[PDB]
Amino acid sequence: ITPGTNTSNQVAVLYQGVNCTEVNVFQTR
Amino acid sequence: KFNGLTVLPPLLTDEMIAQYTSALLAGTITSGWTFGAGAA
Ligand SMILES: *[C@@H]1O[C@H](CO)[C@@H](O)[C@H](O)[C@H]1NC(C)=O
Ligand SMILES: *[C@@H]1O[C@H](CO)[C@@H](O)[C@H](O)[C@H]1NC(C)=O
Repeated sequence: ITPGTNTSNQVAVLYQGVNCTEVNVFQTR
Repeated sequence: KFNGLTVLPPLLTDEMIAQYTSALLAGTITSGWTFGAGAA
């Protein structure tokens, strides 16, 4: 998932609390 | 789980929902109908 143009690029990878170790970086609920 | 099914979280957590029902209660108990129509 991504945000817009001035709000430039920066993406979410949509896990059910499963870790970011599969992929600044911020683990999220 | 192998099947591509997912369950996304709600935007407001149960903690945030309980803070809204708390604000609705505290407005109702201290200020009557007034907080529905203006300042409390
Ligand atoms: C950036 O923000 C301005 C605000 O006026 C908007 O017009 C514009 O469409 C936005 N995006 C880009 C690519 O400039
Ligand atoms: C995965 O994330 C949880 C918190 O969401 C953490 O307790 C756990 O140690 C992490 N495991 C690994 C292998 O990164």
